[PDB]
Amino acid sequence: SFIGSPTNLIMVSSIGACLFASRFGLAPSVRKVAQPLKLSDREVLQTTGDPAGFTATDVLAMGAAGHAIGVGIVLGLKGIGQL
Amino acid sequence: LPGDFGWDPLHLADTNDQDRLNNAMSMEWLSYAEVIHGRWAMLGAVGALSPEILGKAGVIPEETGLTWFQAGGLDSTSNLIAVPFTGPIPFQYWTDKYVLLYTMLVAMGFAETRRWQEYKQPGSVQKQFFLGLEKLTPPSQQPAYPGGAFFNFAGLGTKDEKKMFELKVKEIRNGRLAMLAFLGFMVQAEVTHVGPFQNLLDHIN
Amino acid sequence: DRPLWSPGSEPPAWLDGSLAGDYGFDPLHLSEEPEMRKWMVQAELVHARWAMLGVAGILFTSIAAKTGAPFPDWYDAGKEAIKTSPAPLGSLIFTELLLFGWVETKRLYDLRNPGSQGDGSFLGITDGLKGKENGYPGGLFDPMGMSKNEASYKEAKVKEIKNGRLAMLAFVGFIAQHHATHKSPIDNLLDHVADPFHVTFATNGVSIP
Amino acid sequence: DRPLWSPGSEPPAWLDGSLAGDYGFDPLHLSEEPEMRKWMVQAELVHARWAMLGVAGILFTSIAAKTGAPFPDWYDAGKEAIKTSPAPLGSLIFTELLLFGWVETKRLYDLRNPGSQGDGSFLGITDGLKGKENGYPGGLFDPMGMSKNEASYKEAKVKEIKNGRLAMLAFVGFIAQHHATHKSPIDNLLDHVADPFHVTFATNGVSIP
Amino acid sequence: DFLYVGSDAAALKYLDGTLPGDYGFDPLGLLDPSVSGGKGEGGFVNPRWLQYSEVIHARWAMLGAAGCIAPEILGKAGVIPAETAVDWFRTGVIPPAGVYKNFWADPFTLFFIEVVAIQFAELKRLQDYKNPGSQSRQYFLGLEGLFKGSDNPAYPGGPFFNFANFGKTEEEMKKLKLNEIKNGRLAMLAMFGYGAQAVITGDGPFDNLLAHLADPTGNNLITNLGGKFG
Ligand code: CLA
Ligand code: CLA
Ligand SMILES: CC(/C=C/C=C(C)/C=C/[C@@]12O[C@]1(C)C[C@@H](O)CC2(C)C)=C\C=C\C=C(C)\C=C\C=C(C)\C=C\[C@@]12O[C@]1(C)C[C@@H](O)CC2(C)C
Repeated sequence: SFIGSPTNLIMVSSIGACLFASRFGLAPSVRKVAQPLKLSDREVLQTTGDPAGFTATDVLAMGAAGHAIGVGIVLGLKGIGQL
Repeated sequence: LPGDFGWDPLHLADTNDQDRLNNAMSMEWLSYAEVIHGRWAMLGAVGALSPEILGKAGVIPEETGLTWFQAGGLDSTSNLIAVPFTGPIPFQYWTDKYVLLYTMLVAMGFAETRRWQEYKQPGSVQKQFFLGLEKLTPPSQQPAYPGGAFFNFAGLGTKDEKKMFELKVKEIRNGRLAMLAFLGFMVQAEVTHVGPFQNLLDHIN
Repeated sequence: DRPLWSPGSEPPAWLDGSLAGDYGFDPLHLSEEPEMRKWMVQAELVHARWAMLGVAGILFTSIAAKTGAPFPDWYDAGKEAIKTSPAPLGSLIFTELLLFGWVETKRLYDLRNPGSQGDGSFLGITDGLKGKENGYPGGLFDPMGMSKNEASYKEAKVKEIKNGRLAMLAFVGFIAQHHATHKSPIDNLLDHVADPFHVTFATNGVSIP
Repeated sequence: DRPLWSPGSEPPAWLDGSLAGDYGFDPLHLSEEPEMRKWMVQAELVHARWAMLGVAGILFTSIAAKTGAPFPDWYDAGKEAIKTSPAPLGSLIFTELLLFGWVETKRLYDLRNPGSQGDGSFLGITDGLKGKENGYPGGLFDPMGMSKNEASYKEAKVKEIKNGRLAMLAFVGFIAQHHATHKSPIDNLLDHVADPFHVTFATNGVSIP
Repeated sequence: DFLYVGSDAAALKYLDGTLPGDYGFDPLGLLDPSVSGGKGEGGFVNPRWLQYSEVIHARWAMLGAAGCIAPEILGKAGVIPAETAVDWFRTGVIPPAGVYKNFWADPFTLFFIEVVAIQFAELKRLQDYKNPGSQSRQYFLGLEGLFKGSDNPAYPGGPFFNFANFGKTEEEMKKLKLNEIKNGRLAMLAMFGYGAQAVITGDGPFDNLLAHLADPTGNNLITNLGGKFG
């Protein structure tokens, strides 16, 4: 996880893609309950600052999912011999 | 007040109570603290830019004029922290390194205790005994703006009201500009280890 | 109506200016209870008197050592004395323990009930060993003093308590610059008066990182 | 209205303070029934008296051993006593068992029916051998004592029960620090007085792993 | 200003400017009055006992955070001798970490003294919590007058617990309450830190502060997690 490593780049890009995905619809966040196609835009608790629904549990889950996706990508690329 | 631009993004001034003493968050206390913080900021800016210009121009004898942080002893690489009077100053003053700090602490403590006791109970701090220094500072209804025989000794604001408020607005805006300037000097001295006028000359050239 | 420890501050209600050196300095609000006030003022008076005696003895010994009389430093003076004193350790400390415990309990039970020792139970004397005031005894402790006059008594009370507080400050200063310089206080005064701009508490090395 | 075993606690309903040493300490609800309350009072009194008697004998023997007289330890005293005793083992325990059975069923049937033995059945005595209180007999067992006065009798009852409980604590302390130190209780006391800062229940190796 | 990052809804509905804390940070929710409803003492999950344990944990954390770092800078300076100046976990609290041999008694002797004294203290505290002001009625060495307490068992006051007795006004008392709970919540993280720093470096917390100050990039979380002893 040295600054400049391909694993660091993969981790940061995954985290940023997950925050982008949860910022404007586009992900089953605390604001967006999920149907088979993830609709209906509900509201609970409060966002505490920036708009939409980035609560304390929204960034906690998306960071967890973004981290967990990154272990799959890095170790998958490491197993096949990439980066 | 003496200033209203409608810029409170974090809403730190909402405390749902107004009190003269305590809670450290009333609008009058915040305005007083911001005004004196700003005044210290323009004194810091002028004291950290003045030896820089007059040092390279040869008006003042050149001993650490270009570096206010080196003059005060601020390096952040000696051992611990760039607290002043701790870095190795190449110029020996008439007050060497630390009894200067003692004199500054006792004088600023006298002045701060006077200011704080005027803030708590106005009109009572100039009664008992101060070797005749009590008559120079008459009381006033504003904690940040005493006026009188001292401070406003020239009488440049005690003639009307609108010009007084214009001077208030100009003073607070120059003060906020000085806060941004001193945060700039903060950042340059911390991350470049070279004075700010030298950086001005580099970005001009 | 009185000079306080901070001008413009609010003096305490229990500190009405009727005490010696009543500058109204009480941020921890001690001596608020009247019995606690009595014990505080007695403790302050005895600590002030012993601090004054200690600073007088230390200054006399240091001045004599500077002028040429053989005297050790104010620190470890009992260490240099106990090797040559006829009285060994143990006996001396317990002898002074017995004597000053006697005086401690006598003045304690005079503090609790005034005039409880003026009944002649000790060597049959009435006017002596009786406390005229709380922390101030009377009789044989005032052979020729002007405490009979009340104005001179009040002035001497204020002078005594102010000199006592100055002695407290002198003693903590003595131990502080002894740990700082490892020298006599008179030598420290001579060093300060020789080079004031340089020789001070800044350049002693210790206490300034 | 009474000092309890824990301040602010709720005293039991069956402990109204009418008993000797009634501090209201009973979390297991024992002695709730009045007959078992009397039986517990009797048992506490006799266990207390035997604890004080045994502790006093142990202390006397240990003090006599420490002063130089030939005396055994409080432990295995009988083991070295029997080899010099004219009375052998077996006969001694059985003799004391028969005699103490006589005395103890006499006091037992006095406990069941108060004043049952005061009918002159035992050698024609009526006033003697008759229980005055719950666990307190009379006649022969109060030769000169002040149980006639009520207040002095109550104070003596409280003193007896408190000394008894202190002696139970002393006996458990005796066995505990004998198993800890394998020495006499007076020897342990002298070791505690000689070096209090180090010699204790913690630096004996055993009981603190 | 108000509320916090977590700040669950239906949790601010039972607290608004009442407790000395009450910053709106109850994401899980444990001060609901519906919890432990009924009769009797019941359980520990209730606002009174939670506030009581929070302020007790707070004050214990203040004392601990003062005592853990207090010998250290004074050992760097010449205040206390460096022989006694040792890391807080090497004083005998963790004998695997180390004990101080030059004590006036055995560590278990001091443990028994602490057990007796603090058992008296905490059992009197618990008995006064069960029955308010009941420790001022049973005779205890002639000092029953300073154990009267107040309506709140957490904040007793009296001739000794508040012997300075300043903050008589409600506003100053509320400010002191907020200051106490805020410095206690800081000491919470101070102890959490001190333990984590001790387990990640094996050295004292002020030495870790010096390490972060001298080299912030080279001595921080990422380098110390990948180093020796953690
Ligand atoms: C010291 C503890 C103690 C106390 C305070 C009492 C008090 C009482 N008992 Mg009790 N008793 C005790 C021990 C004690 N007893 C022991 C050990 C036994 C077993 C032998 C008995 C057997 C007994 C019976 C059988 C009866 C009483 C009765 C009484 C009451 C009579 C009042 C009286 O005369 O005062 C008693 C005063 C004392 C005992 C103080 C004397 C203490 C001496 C001086 C100690 C020294 C002797 C010792 C052996 C030496 C120790 C040496 C050591 C240092 C090494 C009263 C409630 C009677 C009662 O309640 O009738 C209504 C009753 O019938 N008691
Ligand atoms: C789940 C069980 C478990 C546990 C308990 C540990 C625990 C430990 N391992 Mg292990 N480890 C585990 C699983 C586990 N590991 C697994 C699954 C792997 C993967 C293979 C590893 C791989 C691994 C490696 C490779 C290494 C360790 C090391 C360590 C140590 C460093 C801990 C650390 O970094 O935290 C730092 C410490 C803390 C964060 C402290 C926690 C906070 C404290 C408790 C707060 C308490 C403060 C409180 C307020 C006051 C205290 C009370 C006071 C008043 C007395 C520690 C002993 C390292 C080692 O040997 O170092 C010794 C090491 O080299 N482990
Ligand atoms: C400590 C003790 C009993 C303690 C009981 C406790 C704490 C019980 C607690 C509770 O019940 C309460 C209160 C209330 C309940 O709701 C709850 C519980 C918790 C259940 C008895 C000791 C009792 C101790 C006694 C009776 C001691 C007797 C000693 C004798 C006879 C000595 C004889 C000798 O033989 C030796 C041993 C050796 C020879 O060298 C010398 C001679 C003299 C020959």
